[PDB]
Amino acid sequence: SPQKPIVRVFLPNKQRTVVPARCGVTVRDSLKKALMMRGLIPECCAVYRIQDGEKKPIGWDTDISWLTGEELHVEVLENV
Repeated sequence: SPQKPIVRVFLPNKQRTVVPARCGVTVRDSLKKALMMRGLIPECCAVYRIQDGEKKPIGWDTDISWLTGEELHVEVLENV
């Protein structure tokens, strides 16, 4: 059976996407599709992985297979 794990991200405005945890792909490329298919852009966003009530800001050049199957968050770089 084709076993391909996914990653549960949360896009701006309480959106959510799951993208296959590509080993050899940055969260940039992976979530790029996620945002780009949603009319959004990763450039004005950041990735986090929430542990025990704690936010771990991830790099877009970080590989998404690191965060395989974890719930990540994509928040808007909007200083308001």
